[PDB]
Amino acid sequence: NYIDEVLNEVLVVPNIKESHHTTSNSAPLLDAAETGHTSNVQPEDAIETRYVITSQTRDEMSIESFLGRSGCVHISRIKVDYTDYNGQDINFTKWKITLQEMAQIRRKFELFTYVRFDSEITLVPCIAGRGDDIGHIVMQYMYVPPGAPIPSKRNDFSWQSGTNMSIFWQHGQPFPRFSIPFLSIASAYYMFYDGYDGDNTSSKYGSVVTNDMGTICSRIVTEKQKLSVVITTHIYHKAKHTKAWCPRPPRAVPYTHSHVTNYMPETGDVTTAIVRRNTITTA
Amino acid sequence: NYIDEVLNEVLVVPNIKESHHTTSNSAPLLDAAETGHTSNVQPEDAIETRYVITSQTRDEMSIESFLGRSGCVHISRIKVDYTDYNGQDINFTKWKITLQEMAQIRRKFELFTYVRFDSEITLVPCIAGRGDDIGHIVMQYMYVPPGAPIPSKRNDFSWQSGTNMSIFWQHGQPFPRFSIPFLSIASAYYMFYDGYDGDNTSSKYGSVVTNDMGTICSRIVTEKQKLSVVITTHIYHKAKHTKAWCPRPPRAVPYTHSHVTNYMPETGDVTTAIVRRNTITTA
Amino acid sequence: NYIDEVLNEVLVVPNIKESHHTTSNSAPLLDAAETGHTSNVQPEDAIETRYVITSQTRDEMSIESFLGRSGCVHISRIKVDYTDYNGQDINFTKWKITLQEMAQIRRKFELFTYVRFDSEITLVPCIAGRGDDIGHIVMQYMYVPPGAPIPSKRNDFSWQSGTNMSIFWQHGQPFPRFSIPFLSIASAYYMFYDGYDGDNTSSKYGSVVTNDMGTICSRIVTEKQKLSVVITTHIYHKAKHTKAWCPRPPRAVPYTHSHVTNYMPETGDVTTAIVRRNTITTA
Amino acid sequence: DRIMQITRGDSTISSDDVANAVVGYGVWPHYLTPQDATAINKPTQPDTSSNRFYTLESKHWNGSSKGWWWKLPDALKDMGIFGENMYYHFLGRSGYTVHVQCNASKFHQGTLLVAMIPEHQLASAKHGSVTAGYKLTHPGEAGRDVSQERDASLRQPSDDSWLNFDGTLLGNLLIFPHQFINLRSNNSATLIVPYVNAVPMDSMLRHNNWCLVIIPISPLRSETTSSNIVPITVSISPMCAEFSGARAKNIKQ
Amino acid sequence: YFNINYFKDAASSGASRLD
Amino acid sequence: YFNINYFKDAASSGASRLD
Amino acid sequence: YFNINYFKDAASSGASRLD
Amino acid sequence: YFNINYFKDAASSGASRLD
Amino acid sequence: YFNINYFKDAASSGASRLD
Amino acid sequence: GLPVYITPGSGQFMTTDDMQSPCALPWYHPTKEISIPGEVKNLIEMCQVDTLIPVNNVGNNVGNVSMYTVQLGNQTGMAQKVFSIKVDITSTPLATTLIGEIASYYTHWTGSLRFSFMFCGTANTTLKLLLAYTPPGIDEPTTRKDAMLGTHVVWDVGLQSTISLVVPWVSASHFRLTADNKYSMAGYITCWYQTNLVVPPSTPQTADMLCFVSACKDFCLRMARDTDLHIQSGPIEQ
Amino acid sequence: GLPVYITPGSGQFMTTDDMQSPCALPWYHPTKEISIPGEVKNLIEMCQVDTLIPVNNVGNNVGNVSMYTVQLGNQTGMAQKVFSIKVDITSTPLATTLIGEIASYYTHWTGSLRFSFMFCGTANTTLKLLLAYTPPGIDEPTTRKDAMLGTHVVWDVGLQSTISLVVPWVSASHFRLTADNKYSMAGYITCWYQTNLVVPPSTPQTADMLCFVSACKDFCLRMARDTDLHIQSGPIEQ
Amino acid sequence: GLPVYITPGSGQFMTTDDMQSPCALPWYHPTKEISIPGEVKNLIEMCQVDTLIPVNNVGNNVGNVSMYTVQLGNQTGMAQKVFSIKVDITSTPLATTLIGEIASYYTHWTGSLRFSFMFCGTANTTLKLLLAYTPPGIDEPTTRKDAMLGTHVVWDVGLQSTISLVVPWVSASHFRLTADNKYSMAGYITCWYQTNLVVPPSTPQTADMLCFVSACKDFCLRMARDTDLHIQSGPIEQ
Ligand SMILES: Cc1cc(CCCCCOc2c(Cl)cc(C3=NCCO3)cc2Cl)on1
Ligand SMILES: Cc1cc(CCCCCOc2c(Cl)cc(C3=NCCO3)cc2Cl)on1
Ligand SMILES: Cc1cc(CCCCCOc2c(Cl)cc(C3=NCCO3)cc2Cl)on1
Repeated sequence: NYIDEVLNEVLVVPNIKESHHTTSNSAPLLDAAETGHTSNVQPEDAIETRYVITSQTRDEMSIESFLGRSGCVHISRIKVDYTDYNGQDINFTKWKITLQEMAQIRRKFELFTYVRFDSEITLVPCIAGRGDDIGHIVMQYMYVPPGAPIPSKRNDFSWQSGTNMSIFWQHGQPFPRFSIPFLSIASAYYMFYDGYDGDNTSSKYGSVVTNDMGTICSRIVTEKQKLSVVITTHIYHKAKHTKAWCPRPPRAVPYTHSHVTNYMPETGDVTTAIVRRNTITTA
Repeated sequence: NYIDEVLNEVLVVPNIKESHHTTSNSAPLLDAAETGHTSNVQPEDAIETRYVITSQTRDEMSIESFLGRSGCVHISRIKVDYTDYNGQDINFTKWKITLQEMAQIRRKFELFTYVRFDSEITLVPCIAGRGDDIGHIVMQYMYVPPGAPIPSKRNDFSWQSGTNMSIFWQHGQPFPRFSIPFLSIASAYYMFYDGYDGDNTSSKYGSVVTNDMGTICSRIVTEKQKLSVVITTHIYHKAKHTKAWCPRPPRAVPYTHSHVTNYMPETGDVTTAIVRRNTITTA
Repeated sequence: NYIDEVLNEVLVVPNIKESHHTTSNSAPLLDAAETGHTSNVQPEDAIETRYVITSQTRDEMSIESFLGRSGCVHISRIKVDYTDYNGQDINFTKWKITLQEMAQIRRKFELFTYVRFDSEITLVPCIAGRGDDIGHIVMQYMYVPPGAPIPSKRNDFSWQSGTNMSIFWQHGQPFPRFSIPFLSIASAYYMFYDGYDGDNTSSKYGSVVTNDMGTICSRIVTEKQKLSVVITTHIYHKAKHTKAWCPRPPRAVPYTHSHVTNYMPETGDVTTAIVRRNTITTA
Repeated sequence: DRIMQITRGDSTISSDDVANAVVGYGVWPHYLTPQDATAINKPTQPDTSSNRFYTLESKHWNGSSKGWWWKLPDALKDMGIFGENMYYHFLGRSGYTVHVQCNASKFHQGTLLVAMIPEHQLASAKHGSVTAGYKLTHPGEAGRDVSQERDASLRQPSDDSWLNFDGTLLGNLLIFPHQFINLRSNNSATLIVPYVNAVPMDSMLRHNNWCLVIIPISPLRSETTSSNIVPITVSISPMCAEFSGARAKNIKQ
Repeated sequence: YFNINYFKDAASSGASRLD
Repeated sequence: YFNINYFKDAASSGASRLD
Repeated sequence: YFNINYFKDAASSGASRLD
Repeated sequence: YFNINYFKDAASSGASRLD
Repeated sequence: YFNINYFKDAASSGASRLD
Repeated sequence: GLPVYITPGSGQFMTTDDMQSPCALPWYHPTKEISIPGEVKNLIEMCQVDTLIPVNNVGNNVGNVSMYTVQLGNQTGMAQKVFSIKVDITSTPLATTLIGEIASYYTHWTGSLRFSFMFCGTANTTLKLLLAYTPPGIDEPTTRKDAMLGTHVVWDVGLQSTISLVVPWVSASHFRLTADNKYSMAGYITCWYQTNLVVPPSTPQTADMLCFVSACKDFCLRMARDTDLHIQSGPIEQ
Repeated sequence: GLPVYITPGSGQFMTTDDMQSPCALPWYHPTKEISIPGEVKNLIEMCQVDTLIPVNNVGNNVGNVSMYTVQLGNQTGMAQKVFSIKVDITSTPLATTLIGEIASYYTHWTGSLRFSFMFCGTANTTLKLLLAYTPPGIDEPTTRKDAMLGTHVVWDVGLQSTISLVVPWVSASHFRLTADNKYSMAGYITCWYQTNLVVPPSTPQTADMLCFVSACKDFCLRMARDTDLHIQSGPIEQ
Repeated sequence: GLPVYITPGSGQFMTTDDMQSPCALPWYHPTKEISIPGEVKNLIEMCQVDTLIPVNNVGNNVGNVSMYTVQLGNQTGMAQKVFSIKVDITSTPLATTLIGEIASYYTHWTGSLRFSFMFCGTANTTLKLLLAYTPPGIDEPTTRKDAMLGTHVVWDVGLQSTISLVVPWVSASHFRLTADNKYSMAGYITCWYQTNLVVPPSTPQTADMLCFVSACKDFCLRMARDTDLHIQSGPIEQ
C-alpha cells in the first residue's frame, strides 16, 4: 500500500507480450463498430510485438488527480468607500454560489453529467494600498445559505452569525482555508439538467433550478480608515473525495454566462479549436 | 463510534415500513388532543406506504450543534483620546456580563427555560487607523467579577491582576480565545425568572436578580501614541458542553432592553412575523 | 486522579449528616477559647440538621491557586533619547529585585511568614510611537545578580552576557517568558525578618538584609533610530510549585516603601478598611 | 375509561368525565434528596395537613372573557397551614395537582386551554425597562385578568393574551404542560407537576416557580338564558411540600 | 486524533460527544 | 505519518485513496 | 496530555499537583 | 526522530540515505 | 520529552549529559 | 525541534469550530448539577409536539386569537370548501409554529408531517369534513372531486373529536429546502365538507375547529443557518 | 514537517495559565529545603481559626481596641437587646476578620459558620444571654420574642465561659456571592438578655464579652478575584 | 512546549496539496449516495472509447459534419493515395477527439493507439485500401510502395466493415510529450488504394468511410497541466 501509494504504482498498465506470426482464420482486426461497442485489438494482435514489462501508473489519471486541484472560481472585489460607510449594498460583497461563472475549471467537470464531492475552499485576500498606510484591515467571510438574511448593507444583524459561518482573517495571519461536506438535497451535484421550474412557459430550465446554494455576503470589519484601499479576495476551490458518473464530450466553444449551454456568440461566427487543412493528402 | 461519529450517524431516524390496507375497527387516526398529549400516528398508519430505509441523522438537531456556535454578544469600542489620558471613565471599557444585550443568539437560548454550559470566548480586536501610523497597540482584557475593584480609570491598581484574569493581545499575534467553567451559584443559568429582589414594591424582577456576573473593564496598555485610533474589540461566544431543560415557544416580537420580556414598542403597533391572507380558501 | 483532577474534586469537604435532639449532659457548645485552641462545633451539634451530600472542592483554596497567578510587580520604562545615546545611566534600565515595590500581590504573600517557590516570569513590552514610524526595535533583558558588572551605561561590556542571561524580543514575536529556580541561600524566601545587618546602631533591619538578589539592567539594542519612542516593558510574576509556613494576619493599612512595615502616613490619619456604625443595635 | 378519583388530604375530588391527566415533564412530584440538597437543617414536612386539596375563588366564563391566570406559590398564600408555613420559613419547596372544573351542558360549545409554565416572566404593558410590580404578580386565590381595568401608573403587566403575556405566540404555548376543556367531551383538566427550578428549595415569597394559565380559545356559545352562568373553578394541592429556615414570620401584603 | 485534552480543566475541551 | 484526521468531520480530510 | 516536561530543569514545569 | 514522511509523494522526503 | 534528535547530524543536539 | 509546516487556514477564526482553549479560572469546581425534571437533548423532541396553527390568517383577525380557530359554518351549497394552506413548512400560516419557527434555523427539511384537527363544536352537533393533501405537481384544487383524487382522509366528527391527517413524504430529492423554492414545493392541503354540520334544536350552527401540526418520526433537518422569522431592527437597550 | 494549524488563542498571555517556560539558570540545584514547623497547604486552615470581631463598630471606639469588646451592662428594663451584625461575611464589622479579609479574595462562599463568645466578666458574676440567627427573608428583629422564633442558642454564663453559636447554612442557591447582593443576603445574628448580669457585692456591674468567628467544615470558597478591603492609593516608595 | 522549528514552505498555499481543513458545518450528515448506473474512476476509460475523427479537415467542410467523412472515390490512376494525418495526438485533426481533448490536460503521453475505419459504402460495393503507420524518422510518404515498407495493414472491405489499425509504440524515450515537439514526433499514418472501389450497376461510385481512434491498454498519461484546445477569451456573464 505504502510503497504502492508512495511510489505511486497503484493502477498499473499491463505489459506488451511477445507475438509470432499468424496465418490464421480469425481476424481480430475486423469488428463492426456499428454495434456501438469498442474494439479490443492490441499491439500483440496486429504486429509481431516483443516483450516490454511496463511501469506506468494510471494513478494521475483518476477522477481525483484530474479533479482534486484548486481553481479560481471567483474574485470578490471591494473598492472601499469612506465617504458613505454602510449605505445600501456597499463595502460588502455577496455572489451566487457556483462554478460556471468562470471557464478552465468549469470546462473540466462538465466532462461528466453528475458529480459529487466534499470541497476544499480557500480564500486569498490581497490588499491593494491606494493610501499611504493600510492599517489593520480585518475581514469577515460568510456564507448565506438560502433562505437567510443576506446583509442589506455592511452592518446588518446578520453579521452576528449566531448560527452561521464566518471566517475571520487579519493582515499577516495566513490564508483562510476550510472544507465542506457535500451540500445537496440530491445524491449528487447536477452539472447539467433537462428540467424546468414548471409548466410556465416562462419557467427556468438548466443547472440551476438546481443550485441555489447560497451566496456569500462579505465584510471588512475594521470600521472607517483614513487612507483608502481596495480588497480582492480570490476564491479557489478543490474537490476532495470525488465521484463521477456518465462522461461527456468536452466543450469546444467558448461559453458565455453560466447555468446555460448557450454558445451563439455576439455576432462573431461560432468558433472552435479545429484547424483548417489545404489538403487531406499531406499533414 | 468513530464511523458513527465521523460519518455522523449517531442519532438515526427509523425507516418507513410497508403497509397494506385496513378495513378494521381500531382507528389510530382518531385521538383526543385535549389530553394535552401528542398524537402518535405515522405514514404507515394513514396510507399504504412502501419501504424506505432511511439515513438521516438527527445529529445536527442536538442542543449542542443548535447551541454550540459563536455569536457577537458585544462590541467593545474605544475612541481613544491623547489629550487627556487616564481621566475618569476613559480609554478603558467596562460592560455588564450578559447576552440579552443582543438578539439572534438571545433568541436561540430563550427557546428554553434553563440552560447550563461551559462557554468558549473569543475576542476579535480590529484597529482602525485614523492616523498616518498605528504603531504597536497592545491590549488588556479582564474580567471583574463582583465585587471587585473596577477600574475608575485606565491605570487603577486593578490592572495589576495579582489575582484576576487579564488576557493580552498585541497587533499581529492572533485572536485571543479561551474558555470558561460554568459560573453560577445555582445548578443552571436562569434564562428566565419569576422572582424579585424583595417585598419592596420597588424591587427588581427578572433574569437578573440573577446574573450579576461581572463586568469587563478594558484597557489599551501601550501609553500615549501620536496618530489616533479607534479600537473595536468584538466579543463572540460559544456554548460547549451544554444542557437544556423545559423548552419554550420562540420569540416573535422584536425585544428592546435585556433581562426583560417587554415588547411594547415606542408607539409603533406590536409587530410580528405573521403575514396576512386575503382568504383562507386559497393559499 | 484525572477525573478527580480534571473534574477538580481533589480536596472535598465532608457532608452534613442528620441529627436528632439532645437532652444530654455533655455540652459541645461550651468550650474555653482561652486555651487558645479553636472550637470544634458543627451544624449537626447545635441543630437538628438533615443530610446533605456535599460536592465542593477546596481545590481553588490551595496555596497554589491562591498564589499561582501572574501579577505586575514592576513596570520598566525607557523614554529614549537620540540626542545622547549611551551617556551615563541612560536608555537602559536597572531595578532592584523585589516584590514589596507594588501592593495587591505584596499583600497576598505577606499573609505568610515564610514562602518558597519557583517563579514564572513574563515580560510584556509595549512600544509607544511618538514618531511617525517605530522601525524595528529589538530588546535585551538581563539579569544581574550580585555582585556583577551592572551596566554603567547602555553598551558596557556586560551586555555580552558571556555567562549571564539575556532574553531578546523583537517587535512581532511574542511575549518573552521563562522560569526560574528558587534562588535563596536559605531554605525559604524571607517575606519578613527581625534581624539586622549588625550591632551598628545604624544597621539595616528588615526583609532585605535578606534579599539582594539582583537587579535588572535593561537595553534596546537596535542603535539610533529617527522617530522617537518610549518603551514600557511590564514585569508579571507567577509562583509555581509553592510552599508556605506560618500564616499571618492580612494587611489593613496601605503601605509606603518596601522591605518595611511602616504605615504612618504623611500627615493623613492612619486609615483602615473598618467602617463606622451609628449603633451596635442595628446592622 | 374516563371517570377519575383523586385523594389528597382529608380531601377527595371526583370527575365522571375527563381527558386523561398529565404529569409535567413526565416526572412525579416527590421530596428532596440529600444529594441535590444544599441547606443543613431538617425540613418540616406537613403531610396531609398541608398538601391537601384547596379550592380557590370561582370565575365566570364570558363570551367576552379573555383569560385569567393564577401564580401557584402565591395562589395559596392564605390556604391554611401550607400558607403559614410559607411565611414562617425562608425555604419552601413543593409540587402540585391542578383540578380545573368547568361544566355546562352538551348543548353548549366552548374550549379552554389550560397550561402550567415554569418561570413565567411577564412583560409590562408599557414600553421601557420597567418590570411588572410585585403586588400585581401576587394576586392570590383571586387570580388576575378576567378582562379587567386598572391604573396604568402601576408597573402593570400585559393583560395581553395572544402574545402569552411574555410575547411568544400563544399556540406554541402547547409546549408547556397542558390540556383543554372542550365542553363536548371534557369536564375538567388535570395537571400534576413536580418542582422545577435551578435550586433545591427557593423562596416561597419572592419566587413563584409555577404559573398557570387558562385561556378561552373557542368562545362559549349556548342558546340559553344568560341566567345560565358557567363558572370555572380551580382546585389545588401542594404535594410533597417541604419547608425549612424557620424563624419569626414574614408579613402579609 | 483525540482525547488529548491539552488543557488541565474540563471546561476547556471540545464540544462534547453525543450518545 | 497518516490517518490522523485531526478534524472530527469526514468532509475534512485529505484527498481520498485509490483502490 | 501531560508529564511532558519539554524542559530539562524542574523549576520549569506546570503548576504542581495536589495531594 | 525519522521516517515520518509527513508528505504522501516520495519525491518529497529528506536527502536519501547511504549504504 | 527527550532524545528526539530532530536533526540528523550529531553536532546538532542539546548540551550533552553528565556522568 | 519538530520541523513543522503551518497550514493554510492557520490563525483563522471560525464561528463553527471544535477546538480547546486555556481555561481562565483554573481549579474551579462548578456548582453541582442537581436533578431537574424535563431536559431536552434534541430539537426533534420539540418538533414532535403539536403546536397550534394560525390559519384564519385573515386581516383584522390576525393580531388577535381567533387567528387560530376556523369556524365551520352553514353552507347553503353542498360539497363546498373550507380552507387551504400550503405545506412548505416555512410559509405563514405555518412558519410561526414551534416547528416552522425552528425549521427556519436550518436550510433543509425532510420526512412526513402531521396535521391534527379538533372539533370545538358541541356534543349534540355532527359533521363530516374531507381533508386532503395535494402533492406537488399542480395547482391547489379549485374543487373537491379534483382534490379527493390524491391523498386524503374523510373525518367523522363524533365522540372522538380529533382526526390526524398524515402528509406522506413525496419528493424527488431525498431532501427539500426550507427556503421558498419553486422546485422544493411541498404542495397543498385543503379541507371540505363531506356532509354537513347538523345540529338539533337550539344549538349554535357555526362552531370552530382548531388545527395543529407536530412532526413524524420520519422527520429530520439539517444545515443550520440563522432564522428568517425574526429581524432585530433594534437595537436593544438598557 | 507536521502540517499544523495555529489556533485562536495562540500567542496570547493569561495571568491564569498553566504552561512551562525554558528555565534560565540551567543546572541549578536549589538550597535544600529544611524542615520548618508549621506549613499551610490550604487557605481553609486559616479560615477555621477564630479571629476576633470588631463589633463595637462605633465612632471614636473604632480606631482603638475597645472596638473588639462589647460591654454587657445594667439594663433597667428586662428582655432587652445587646447587639446585632449581619452575616454577609464581607460586611464590616465582619470583613476585616481573618475570614472576611480572605473571602474578599473569592467571588463565592458557602457553608455553615461559627460564632463564639467569651465572658471577660468576673468569676462571682453571672448572666444568661440569648443569641440568635435570623435567616434571610425578613428584617433584623426589633424584639427578642420575634428573633427567638428562629435559630438560636441560650447561653448560660458559668464556669465554662465560651458559648459557640452555629450559623447553619440556609440558602436557595448552593452558593452565595461574597459581594454585597440583595439576593445572596445571608441574614442577621443578634444577642439579647435572657436573665441579667447579677453580681454580688463589690464587683463591677458592667463587664465585657469578646466575640469571634471561625469557619465550619462545611465551608468552602471559589472563583478567586482581587480584594475589596485594600486600595493601594499609593504608590509605594523606596 | 514542544520546541519546534517552522520550515521553509510554511504558510504558503499550493493549488496542488493534500492537507486537511476545519470543516464549517460540523455535524452534517450528507444526503445518502444512491446507486447510479455508470460512474467513472479513471480518465483512461474515456480514452479507450473510440470517438470520431475530423479529417476532412478542409476549408468549407470544417464547420459542418462532412468534416468527419472521407469519400472514397473514383481514381482513374491506380495505387493512388487517400489521406494522411500525423500521429502526434494533440494535432488537429486529432486534438478535438475525446482523447486529444484530454491528452491536452497532461504534459506527457505513451503507449500504442488504435485507429479504426468503417465503410459507409454499399453492400454490393467492394474495395481494398492499404493503411500505414510511418514511424518517426522521415517524411510522410509521397508514394505507397515507400509507405508499405513500414507498419501497415491491408484492409479488405467486405461483410465485416470495420478494420482497426494499431499504432505500435515506437520511440526512444519511454515517454513522449503531448506538446508539439520536433523530438517527440510520433510519425504519420496514411491510407491508399490496394485495388479499387468496384460497384456493380447502378450503385453510386463514391462512398464514405468514417474514421476513429480509441486507446490501447498500453496507453497512459501524466504530469497534469491546463489545456490547449480552449481559450476563454471571455469572460462569461450572468
Ligand atoms: C455546477 C456547480 C458546481 C458546484 C459546486 C458548488 C460548491 C459550493 C461552493 O462552496 C463554497 C461555499 Cl459553500 C462557501 C464559500 C465561502 N467563502 C467565504 C464564505 O463562504 C466558498 C465556496 Cl467555494 O455547484 N454547481
Ligand atoms: C441570559 C444569560 C446568558 C448568560 C451567559 C453568561 C456568560 C458569561 C460571559 O462570559 C464572558 C466572560 Cl465571564 C468574560 C469575558 C471577558 N472578555 C474579556 C475579559 O473577560 C467574556 C465573556 Cl463572553 O448569562 N445570562
Ligand atoms: C519579598 C520578596 C519576594 C521575592 C521574590 C523574588 C523573585 C525574583 C524576581 O525574579 C525575576 C528575576 Cl530573578 C529576573 C527577572 C528579569 N527580567 C528581565 C531580566 O531579568 C524578572 C524577575 Cl520577576 O523576593 N522578595
